[PDB]
Amino acid sequence: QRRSRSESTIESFFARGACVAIIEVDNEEPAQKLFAMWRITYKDTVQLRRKLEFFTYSRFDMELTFVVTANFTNTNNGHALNQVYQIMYIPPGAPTPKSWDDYTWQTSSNPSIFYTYGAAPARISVPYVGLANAYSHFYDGFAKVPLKTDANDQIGDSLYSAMTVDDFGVLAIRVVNDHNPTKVTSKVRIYMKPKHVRVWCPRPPRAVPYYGPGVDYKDNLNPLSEKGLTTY
Amino acid sequence: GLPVLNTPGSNQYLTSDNYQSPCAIPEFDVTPPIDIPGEVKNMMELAEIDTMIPLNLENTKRNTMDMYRVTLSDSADLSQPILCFSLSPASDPRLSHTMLGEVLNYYTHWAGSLKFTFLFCGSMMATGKILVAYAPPGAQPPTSRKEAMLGTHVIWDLGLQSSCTMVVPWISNVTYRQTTQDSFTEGGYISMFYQTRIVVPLSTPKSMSMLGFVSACNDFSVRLLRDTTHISQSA
Amino acid sequence: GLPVLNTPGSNQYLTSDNYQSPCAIPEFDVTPPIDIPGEVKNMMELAEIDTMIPLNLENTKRNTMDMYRVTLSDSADLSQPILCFSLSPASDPRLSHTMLGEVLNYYTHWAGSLKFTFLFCGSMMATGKILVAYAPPGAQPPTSRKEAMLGTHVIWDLGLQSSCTMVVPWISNVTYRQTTQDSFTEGGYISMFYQTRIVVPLSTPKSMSMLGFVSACNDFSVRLLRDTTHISQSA
Amino acid sequence: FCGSMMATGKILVAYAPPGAQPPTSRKEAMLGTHVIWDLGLQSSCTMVVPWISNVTYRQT
Amino acid sequence: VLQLTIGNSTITNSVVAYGRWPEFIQPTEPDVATCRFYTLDTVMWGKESKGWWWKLPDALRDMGLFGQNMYYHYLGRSGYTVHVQCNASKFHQGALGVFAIPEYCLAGDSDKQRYTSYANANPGEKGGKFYSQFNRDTAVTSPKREFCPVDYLLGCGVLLGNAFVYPHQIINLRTNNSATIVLPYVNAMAIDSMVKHNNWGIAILPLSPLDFAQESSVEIPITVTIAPMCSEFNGLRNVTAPKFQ
Ligand SMILES: CCCCCCCCCCCCC/C=C/[C@H](O)[C@H](N)CO
Repeated sequence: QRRSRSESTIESFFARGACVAIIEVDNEEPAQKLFAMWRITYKDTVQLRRKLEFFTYSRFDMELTFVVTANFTNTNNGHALNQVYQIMYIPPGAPTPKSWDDYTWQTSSNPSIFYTYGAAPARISVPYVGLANAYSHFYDGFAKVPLKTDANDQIGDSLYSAMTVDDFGVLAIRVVNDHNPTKVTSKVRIYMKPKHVRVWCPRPPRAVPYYGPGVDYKDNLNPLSEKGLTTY
Repeated sequence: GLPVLNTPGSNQYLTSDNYQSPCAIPEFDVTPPIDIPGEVKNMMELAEIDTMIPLNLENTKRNTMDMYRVTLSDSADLSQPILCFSLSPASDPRLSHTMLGEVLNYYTHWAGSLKFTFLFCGSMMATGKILVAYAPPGAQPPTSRKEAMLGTHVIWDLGLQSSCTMVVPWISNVTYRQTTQDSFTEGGYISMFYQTRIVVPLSTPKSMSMLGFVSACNDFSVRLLRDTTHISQSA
Repeated sequence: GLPVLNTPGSNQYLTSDNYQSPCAIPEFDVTPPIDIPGEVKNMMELAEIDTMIPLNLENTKRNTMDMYRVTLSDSADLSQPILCFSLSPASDPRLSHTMLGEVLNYYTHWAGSLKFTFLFCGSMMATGKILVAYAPPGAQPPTSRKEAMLGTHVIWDLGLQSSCTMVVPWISNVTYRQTTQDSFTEGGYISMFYQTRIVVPLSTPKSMSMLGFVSACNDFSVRLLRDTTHISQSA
Repeated sequence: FCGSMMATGKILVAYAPPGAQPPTSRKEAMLGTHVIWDLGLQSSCTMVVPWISNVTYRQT
Repeated sequence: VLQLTIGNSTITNSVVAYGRWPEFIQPTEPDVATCRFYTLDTVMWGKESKGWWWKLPDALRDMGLFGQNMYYHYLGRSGYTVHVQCNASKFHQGALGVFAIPEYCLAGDSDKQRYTSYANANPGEKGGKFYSQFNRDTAVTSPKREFCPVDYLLGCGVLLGNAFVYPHQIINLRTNNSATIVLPYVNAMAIDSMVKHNNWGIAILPLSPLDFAQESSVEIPITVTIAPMCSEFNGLRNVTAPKFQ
């Protein structure tokens, strides 16, 4: 035995940064997208989702990297000075911005990153922030149980396999700069890298296209292709 | 000189970072500290302090001094509860604005046992028994004494002791609960009932008021600092 | 301060780099782990697990429960093969979507011995011998028992043992084969033939079904992680 | 069991201590003491009824 | 193979899921009232049967004192011992795959996502049944809000063939007539609510179709017997009464 399995380890399997979200933030004269709130999850994309759903439970420290790409929108010769983007983390319960100049942007206790355009992509790390002892990719249950004494069925009605409505909060991204006379549109791509990963209860990989945050399937349910029984 | 490689994240300002910075006033002779009474080393020390609960939040009683008083009486309906509130120490209106709740609303997660102290402020000639019950979540919220009896509970004799301490132990599926209304991290319910009655003699007030206080125990802990929703600024 | 020289590559984001980054939530009391059953330390552990093979992929049988069943019978033509498939554990349709193939399709290179377990699911009154053969690449794919005989092979008596393990050892010119169809890293062929026949008595089903399972051995290894082609997202 | 060697089956033999309804269904007899007996494997099954009584001696 | 005695119930290869035996972590532990084999309602395996599925501990919600403890207490944990019995003659042929899936989330029948109701998601001891194809619900006015498992997709968008990654046992009528799986407590928490969360899912699939001699229609019984093991509950309060309709 001289061939090794260093690259098949769980840490190596997730050691790549996967894009999990693309957020559009526009700066223009203040129906608008001057600030964008994105709920944190890996299920907006399939690749990392499929890799993680190889297992039932996980525990990993995350690393987020933000790549910002700005462009003009129908500019004739209108130009702009280098922009600064504010990415504020809003955990469940904290107030959420209602405008791009709201008081919530003060970031007194909410962590925030101020990224200057043209610099290196903004990278930070997060520890395991799970309420339980491990993350639950699959939850075979509800959060509310409808009881006999409930006045109406909606009291106990809950989404299947949904644990909490506000899983880990949102990221609110704005352009701190005031509006230039010409519109500037930017895309922030968030790349998520698990680290120190531990996994439990392996599961078969998804074989059909994802349909929503659950195991629901709707279309393209015939994956295997035609092949002769005795054809090599 | 020394070859270096600029890693991603360079030239960013993270408000939670811990980096050394140049001093704008070097060689400054700072005033030495003194032993001022009341030094605080942790924020949970404040939460451990009992503070009165706005138990009554009716339209004509909230945002007054009557919102801290719960009326007890000998003429009350012994079948109905005295007071009832969910065990949400940061989202429940009766607990959110308490000192404990104020400290919690700066954090996303909380875990620990609570302590509710109920003080009877009637006459010394008034006597009675009160059943104070905590029901862990999962079942119907106790609407009767026969139900609240089945959960954790304590009987409080008004004549003997004017204050009762109902300790709610930490019993949770998750290691930490959220400081926001969530049916998955629901904490339970707290209810109060008349065990026997309030009995008063003649020439005594037949209606009295009780006060409620809430505190955190030494096992209490919070996690993931955040911004409170209580304070806002017009922009 | 310290003179430094910015080397090429500065201010780049390589998604496979391993650099330290600032913590956005410092002094966070992470929930401690517990001993959850089923911990996985390597992805090849999953590949070592035997999983059923969609051996039959006809137009009217694929993407159903009939694609895992291969029909055996006493009336079958003893000269023709039962099943035949190339030893491509990541590109062959019958092996690509197996757990082994799913793990391989995340890597560019693979090397190791395979293990095919064939299970007979007929009556206990049915008996027969099956010749399971592996032919290393280079020659004609065995179209007859006289040819498959010449390669590696095992005889499986249905009556005695209901399952047979055909181990395909690692025999390759290269140290690693590609997980993609390539005639230079071709792995070989697997074929099955009737050694004698299936013999059944009266009042017994004359047609039966066999199942196939594929697994990796302890010598198995993969290299050069990549993105799988199985999962796609509409953009 | 005195059938053919080609006959197979499972039999649930249950003892129910007194006090409740006499089991009229398998779902009830299941709740008391019981044993499952595979006819094909063993042709004889021994259901032992342990001594469980309020009194030290019962009347005949 | 050998005697299997738990509490007051005895059953005449057995696989331990993930190689872990059920174990304990003041939790209320009924050593006898709950540690015993409860027999579920027998199902009938035919030539046109697609499969069956049950959810644990939901299947034992009305089984003796185990259900009473489950409903009275707030949060409880329990391992299980599942025993599937299917006796057939030497002239019968077939194979059953019995899979114990942790967190066996299933797919719905409507375009709305995660819209399955609690009543339908918790069938109890009767369980449910897989289907050959995916039947989309068309009753917009009164959606059924029920699962639509697919046999070859395992009801979760994965291939049936890879389901053997889960703890499994194959009842092949030619060699064995019973299967036994010992499941420990598997969850992200040391203890969790049982009324709202199901820890395990038992799926029985006819890998090879049933057949007997040259008979057109043949059906044989399958009986599932589940023994809670090392079950402990905590958070005693008034009884929970779920709305099953
Ligand atoms: C500006 C600073 C940014 C701070 C960002 C903190 C966000 C915290 C989110 C951490 C975990 C998100 C992703 C991991 C959880 C998975 O979705 C689990 N499987 C949950 O089901």
